[PDB]
Amino acid sequence: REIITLQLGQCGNQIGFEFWKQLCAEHGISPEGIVEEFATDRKDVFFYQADDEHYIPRAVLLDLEPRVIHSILNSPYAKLYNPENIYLGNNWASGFSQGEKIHEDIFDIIDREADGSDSLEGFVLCHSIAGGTGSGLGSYLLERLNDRYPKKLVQTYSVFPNQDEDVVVQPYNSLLTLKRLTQNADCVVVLDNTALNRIATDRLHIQNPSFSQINQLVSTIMSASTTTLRYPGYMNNDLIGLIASLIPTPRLHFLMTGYTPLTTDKTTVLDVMRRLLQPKNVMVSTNHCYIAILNIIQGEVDPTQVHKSLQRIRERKLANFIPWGPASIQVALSRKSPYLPSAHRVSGLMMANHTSISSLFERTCRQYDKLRKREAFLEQFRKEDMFKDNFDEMDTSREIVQQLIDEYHAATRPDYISWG
Amino acid sequence: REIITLQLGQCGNQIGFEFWKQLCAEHGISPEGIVEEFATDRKDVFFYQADDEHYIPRAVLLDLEPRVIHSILNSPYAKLYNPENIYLGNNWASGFSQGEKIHEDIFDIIDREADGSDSLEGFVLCHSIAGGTGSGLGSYLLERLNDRYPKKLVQTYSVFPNQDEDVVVQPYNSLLTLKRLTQNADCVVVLDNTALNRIATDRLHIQNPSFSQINQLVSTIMSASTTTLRYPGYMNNDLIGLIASLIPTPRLHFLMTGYTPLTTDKTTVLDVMRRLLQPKNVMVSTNHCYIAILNIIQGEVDPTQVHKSLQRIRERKLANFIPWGPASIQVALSRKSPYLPSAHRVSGLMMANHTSISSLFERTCRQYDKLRKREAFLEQFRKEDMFKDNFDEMDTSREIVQQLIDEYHAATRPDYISWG
Amino acid sequence: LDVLNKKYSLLDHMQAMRRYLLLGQGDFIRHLMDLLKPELVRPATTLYQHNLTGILETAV
Repeated sequence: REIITLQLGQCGNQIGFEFWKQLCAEHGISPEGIVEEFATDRKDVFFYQADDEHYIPRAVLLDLEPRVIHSILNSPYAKLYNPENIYLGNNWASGFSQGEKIHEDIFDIIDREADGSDSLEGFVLCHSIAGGTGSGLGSYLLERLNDRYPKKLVQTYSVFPNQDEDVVVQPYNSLLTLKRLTQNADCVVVLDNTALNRIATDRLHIQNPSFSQINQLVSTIMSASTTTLRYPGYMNNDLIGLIASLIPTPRLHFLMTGYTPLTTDKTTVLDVMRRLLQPKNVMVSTNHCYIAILNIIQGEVDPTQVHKSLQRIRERKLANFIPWGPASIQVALSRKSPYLPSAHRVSGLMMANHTSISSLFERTCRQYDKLRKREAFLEQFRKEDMFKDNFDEMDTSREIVQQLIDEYHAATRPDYISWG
Repeated sequence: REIITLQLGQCGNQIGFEFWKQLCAEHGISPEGIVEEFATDRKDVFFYQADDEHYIPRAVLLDLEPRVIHSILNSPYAKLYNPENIYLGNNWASGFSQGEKIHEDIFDIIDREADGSDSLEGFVLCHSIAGGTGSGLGSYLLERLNDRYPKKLVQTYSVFPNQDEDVVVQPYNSLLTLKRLTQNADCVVVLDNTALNRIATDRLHIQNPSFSQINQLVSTIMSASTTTLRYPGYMNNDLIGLIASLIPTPRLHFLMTGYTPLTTDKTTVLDVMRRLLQPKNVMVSTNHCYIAILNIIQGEVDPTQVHKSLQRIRERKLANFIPWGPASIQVALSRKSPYLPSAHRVSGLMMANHTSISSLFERTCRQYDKLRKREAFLEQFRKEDMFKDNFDEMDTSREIVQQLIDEYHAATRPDYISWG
Repeated sequence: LDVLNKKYSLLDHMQAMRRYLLLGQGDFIRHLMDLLKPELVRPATTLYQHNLTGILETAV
């Protein structure tokens, strides 16, 4: 149904602005809010239908100590949204405490938007893990949202902070945030900073301006993830029906994404399926094995070729995953959007549950434990101090993420009747 | 049939002047009394048909110690009415006692006007609750009118004094007036000062000159309430047929009103029905539930769309009321008046019986009881003293309004077979 | 063939014969089944068509 977006963190507000700009360009919308002259397709999930058919984006921007919001302010696209949903230290506990005291008015804004919406389906989160101000306050808001609304869905888009080092206290912050994400979120879309950075340095020749490109990448991914809802077909035109297949168990809810063209500015679907199963098209980094794989195709498709392609790729066994049970690949189809020039119009997406990200989490589990053992890297922050004088919440999150890694490695085994 | 208007209180005489001016502008009437050059429609209820077709307003102005009546006197609209119907302390008991001694000649004026009218239907009252001089004398006249004419109708338009404070004795006065209004009136149209003040500060940017605007608001409401009589259709062209549906029981006779444009200087009826059910279009402030709802539409209406609109709004369940029985919404239609420029010609009104005003009454019941308990706020007024040396009439009105609130809360329950 | 497909629009009938009747659209159908959840889960001996048509109008 109707989904409200929340955006917080500097990179999160960047990709939210880019996402809304991308959808305004994608649909028949002017940057004033007015419907375009040449506008069939649904805008009834993320866009409020206002008085002059003004598709006002259903978005709530949360920030504290604004810097980039001023750059949002002086823009022609500052008249598309902001019906006054904008509300004005780099520690987790700092942002937690600051969000604690102003929980009421921002929750009042959320309830205001819930009253403004006729229906409700979910709150999708734009998040940056260990982004400083975004950390802690984002976990706090996630806990509040799970508390107040036990009937709605929570989706999280976030990047995982790895740049091969910087901040000595960020693994603690990301660990607490991951503990909150495991318990207080329903489904998590995971992203890696170094992986997207490497792809940006790969297909292009940039080294510094990675933000401006990665905004485009995440915007394309997120819009692709929502295209079958935005452009109505009839397979999984609800969020919940899509998410139900992707989550095999409530302990594994992290989703790996790709994108079939690394650059798209006339191959068949058979080729790009083979491309997508190659890991260079995969944008998120014993044997690691998928549990369940889904793919979504949008382009110029012949309907017989997808069947024979599934036959041939099935027989070729390019799906290097061994499950513990009956779970298999799932196909889906979406519409190519108008008004956008696309060479090689076939474009696909993948949503798969893969165990390999455990190793990435294990990297942080190694790092944090190392800095815990030497104990010269907690640095004695005061917000961390009165929030927890004994710092046993870090031990609690360490317990949870250990259980999580064990659940991962039990899922790697060909039986999940045994647990980890 | 033929209805005579009575106007008393400073704000009541203000809105009476504005109402008569509005109807003179609305109909083909010059401000001398002469029919306009371009004048089909009925003026045979509130306008006497005089010698040069002079539609002389059937109005009786009652005042004591005149101030604003002098401003009425020097006006071009002082020749429309006043065929000598004008007859020259802020306590309830003061105005009661003063009206007591001159009851005879004003009753003689009333009988004179009754003889002047061929038929009679009702006396509609312009009243200001706790307006000082209007209080007490208005209750006295209401009691006299109910006594002398047991065959006629009494309608009361009045505002309820709340400005969030001022006068420490006004809750006593309004309580006695409410006791009289409950027993000696047939149907009451209730208005709130702070609600209309808030709407005036909302749609405009005024803070002081609220009177001049609120006159327009009440005039528009009252004229809208009478339009189907003034502009003849054939549904409920009598007062009594209209009032019969609105009153579900003789204990609940207070009517909530709205107005669909907050400002009207081309939406369909479906939209403005949804607007009218939003409380921002409603001008009067467990679950509070309507008993019976009526609406009146005047504009450019397609007759099939009202049926399908009733279907869709019925299915959407935007009528957040739970009755105890079979009572439902009622639709009505009226004519858009000529000679008045109207953009977005569709305009509607609502008449609904809602329990929420009990809480407002309860606010006064709390306040008066508080000032009764401390007993430093009766102030020992002498008119109050010889009128009642023991002040048990205040206890009597407290008894009645307690019974009234209990009747309200028994009506809130899904059975009214039990009483309160 | 020319007069049949313009004066009576024969082809629009097929296009709406898949999308709706053969459940070819499903934005419509999921909301339709959503609104028809509490009514159709209740036993249909007391079901009469006038309750179906009015909620059908809102859904369409």
